[PDB]
Amino acid sequence: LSTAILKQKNRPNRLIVDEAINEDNSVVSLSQPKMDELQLFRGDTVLLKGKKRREAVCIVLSDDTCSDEKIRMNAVVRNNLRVRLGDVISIQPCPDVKYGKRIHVLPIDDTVEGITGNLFEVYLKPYFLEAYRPIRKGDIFLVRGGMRAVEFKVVETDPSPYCIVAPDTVIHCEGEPIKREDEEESLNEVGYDDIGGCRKQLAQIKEMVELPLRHPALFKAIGVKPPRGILLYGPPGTGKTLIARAVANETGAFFFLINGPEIMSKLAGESESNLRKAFEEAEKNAPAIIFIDELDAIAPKREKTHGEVERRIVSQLLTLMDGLKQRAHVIVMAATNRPNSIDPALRRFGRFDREVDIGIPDATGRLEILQIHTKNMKLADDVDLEQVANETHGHVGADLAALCSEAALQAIRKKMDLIDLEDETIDAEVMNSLAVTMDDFRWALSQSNPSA
Amino acid sequence: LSTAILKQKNRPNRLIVDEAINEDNSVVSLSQPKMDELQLFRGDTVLLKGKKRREAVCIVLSDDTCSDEKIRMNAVVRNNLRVRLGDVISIQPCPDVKYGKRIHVLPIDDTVEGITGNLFEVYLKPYFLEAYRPIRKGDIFLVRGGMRAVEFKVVETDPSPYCIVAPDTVIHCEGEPIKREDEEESLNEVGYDDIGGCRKQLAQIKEMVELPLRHPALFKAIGVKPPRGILLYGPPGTGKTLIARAVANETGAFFFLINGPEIMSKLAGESESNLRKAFEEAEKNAPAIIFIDELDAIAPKREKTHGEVERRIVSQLLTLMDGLKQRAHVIVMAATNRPNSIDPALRRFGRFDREVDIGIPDATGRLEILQIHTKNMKLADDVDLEQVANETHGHVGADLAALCSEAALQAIRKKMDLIDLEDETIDAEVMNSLAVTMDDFRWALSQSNPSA
Ligand SMILES: Nc1ncnc2c1ncn2[C@@H]1O[C@H](COP(=O)(O)OP(=O)(O)OP(O)(O)=S)[C@@H](O)[C@H]1O
Ligand SMILES: Nc1ncnc2c1ncn2[C@@H]1O[C@H](COP(=O)(O)OP(=O)(O)OP(O)(O)=S)[C@@H](O)[C@H]1O
Ligand SMILES: [Mg+2]
Ligand SMILES: [Mg+2]
Repeated sequence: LSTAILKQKNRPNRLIVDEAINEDNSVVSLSQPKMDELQLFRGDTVLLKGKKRREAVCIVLSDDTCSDEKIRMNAVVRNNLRVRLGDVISIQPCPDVKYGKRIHVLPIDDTVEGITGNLFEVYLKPYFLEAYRPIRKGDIFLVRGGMRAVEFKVVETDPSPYCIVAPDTVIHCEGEPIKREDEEESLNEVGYDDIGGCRKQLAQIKEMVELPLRHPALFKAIGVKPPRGILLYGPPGTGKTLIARAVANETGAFFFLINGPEIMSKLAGESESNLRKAFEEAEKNAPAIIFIDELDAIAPKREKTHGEVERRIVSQLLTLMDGLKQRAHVIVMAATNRPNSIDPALRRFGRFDREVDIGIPDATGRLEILQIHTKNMKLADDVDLEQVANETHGHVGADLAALCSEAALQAIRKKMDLIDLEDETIDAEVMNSLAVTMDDFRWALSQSNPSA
Repeated sequence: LSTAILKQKNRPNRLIVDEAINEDNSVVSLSQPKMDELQLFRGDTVLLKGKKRREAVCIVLSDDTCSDEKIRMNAVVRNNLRVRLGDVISIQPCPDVKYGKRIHVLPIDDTVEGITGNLFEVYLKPYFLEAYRPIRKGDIFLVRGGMRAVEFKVVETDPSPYCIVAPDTVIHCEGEPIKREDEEESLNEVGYDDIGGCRKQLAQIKEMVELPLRHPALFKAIGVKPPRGILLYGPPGTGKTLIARAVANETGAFFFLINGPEIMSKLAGESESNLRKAFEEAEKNAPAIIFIDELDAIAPKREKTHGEVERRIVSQLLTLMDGLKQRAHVIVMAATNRPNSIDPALRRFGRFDREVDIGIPDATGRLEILQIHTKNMKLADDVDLEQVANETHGHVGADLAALCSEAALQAIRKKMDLIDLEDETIDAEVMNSLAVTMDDFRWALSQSNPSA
């Protein structure tokens, strides 16, 4: 009804991700009656749009065993699009792909220990030879070579984000092996799926921020000026910074983060200048989001603030808020856990004149949050998260994250007999049997707290 | 149950330290059925792991009079491993010891007064000649030469921390005699055994700090993010700083101390820069512990703080806390006796989101504390510490330390007839008879105080 901005919306090209029968990294499969509909011939380079900004460029081929409303893609493409099997993706015609002449690829450290020989010769040359492969910047692809398979990241391309790897292309692979930990931080960058119990608030954010930015026509046509300052407020640990991360990763807009304490940490004037820089940067990068996390740090009530520099910074901000003309296409978001400690002038019409209440999650909220927190956890057959959701009345998402963390530590405490701190590494078998039982959660629950 | 992380755990190589029959510094003895089990042949150079980070390298030989679950080692090796007889040690196969070509050894000043002659010629050369001795950097070893025995410290070695002293090795011994007081300060560096009444809290510290740092595989495998800010709190003199010292000396992690007043003593900006430096240093030295002692000095409630520089520092800290990415492998520890006077933003999720309560000790705690405080004290036959533990309900560790100090001063007061302040030194006999009686404790007890 109001949640309408979030509805899936059936389209010709919106397709469910199915497992590939064509196991090659550069290839996606569609049914023959689906290829006809989208006017995609055999062998055409296509653009795929996954979750959290992520894209892949692939060749499209027909498949009989594939369904009409499905798309067949292997683990590697699915990984690049940040999608599990049975997620919706956009398939888009992509005939504008120039042949690249310089690509920079790097291996991943843990997939490359022992005998270098020559990485390009053993792995990359047979992977690209006459293949005319489409690849995007930031693609992590796997290659097999005798003994084992090595993962590579596309660090740099010749045309801007994507190119066809012709026999012309110089494939540079000199450099530092990409640390596995970097790409784990990248896979586990926060998106809208990582934020739970905030469905109606997320709808609000897309309405107030995403919609006026990526569709300013609506507002101009309907004769209405889009709101330009959105303040997220709520109790400690409710998801504001998480939403800030999710928005940063999921928007079409250029995004600029300002941390409250980050600003206040810097020298007198050198902080006013960083604020100035942020607003000018956002203005410069046409459609933009400025997120001021912990706004209360930078904009407290000009009465209850003793320092002149501090009083000056509130004035510096207000000026910038009012400084953005209509045709700037910059929405400013901010987050606080003490909204009533922000100078009221900032909360007036034209400034942060819209509020999103990221409040305490209900029983259904808590369930969502526990499901998001355990998606990477090994859980036992007997673990009932609905039971946990129900036993946690006072809990915000931060409390639940901590709750899941403690139940896991308890599962570790149970496995302390076969583990010792003095050992160099932990026994192989011991690591696999690690499952967080319901009994672990009941311990975590017994120890649990609200921020009371 | 929860104390599980601390449990000794029986292992093939975990062995009880027994007095040596082979009196040589380079040699440890095991029983024949123990040598078979660990696949250690006669003469093999081994790696021994004691308490408080300490190691020793020795040659292993069979012994008949030695038990299976016991290891025979002399006073010197026991000293180097910082163990008294009947402590558990790790013995490790060590076939990777290259012959050293330069060692720097220095004598200890109090074992070297009068006639130098030549230290290398009289002591070192007969000690190492054709002996193929394993030695570690920091080893304090004793050598006998005619008139008396001299103590030597291994200051520097040729391969990194340990080498075999072949006839190739240049034995440098030029330089300042090592001060005895330095090596007393090193022997009496604080460890986990020096902290009593904190068993469950010590378990917590190893869980939250040692375990994630020296075994981050578990947390990744279980799909759980390790906590990254641990705050120890409790009343004045409970043993927070002591724990900080113990952790500093006992961890495998790099350890950076920050004292609160230390920081706030330094010029405006020059303190922000010192905080900066501490975090960059920890980040640089891969797996690290930052200890912020007396946090309340640097992070008070941004409201109840008048100084702009002081307000700026809290902001500088928060920034750094949030600034460490997941792949940093840096846990920040902090201590305070006023946890409620710290800015709550610091005590939020992701910051100091974990609390260790170093509280008042129970009866059994006080007994532990008194046993630690009197381990170097001359006590009378009639001194019953269980009696002292029970008479001290209000007392924390600092109170008990002072109680032991006052009991000792009372023993000195009883000996005031044969002592005079005007004398150049105290009579020899008078010094030896100095024993602290139970009557001394009852005087100390009578005068005693909590911090009420
Ligand atoms: N609604 C939620 N859904 C999923 N995870 C959540 C939610 N709320 C909190 N979490 C988890 O708790 C952590 C902390 O939440 P944050 O977004 O940092 O808190 P916050 O709302 O910014 O609170 P303040 O005001 O900074 S204390 C996140 O990293 C998530 O892992
Ligand atoms: N739990 C303990 N076990 C053994 N000795 C202790 C213990 N607590 C205190 N002590 C002794 O008392 C002295 C003072 O303790 P500290 O660790 O400095 O106190 P603290 O807990 O840091 O208190 P604050 O907050 O600085 S007043 C130490 O040097 C120890 O000798
Ligand atoms: Mg936040
Ligand atoms: Mg202290």
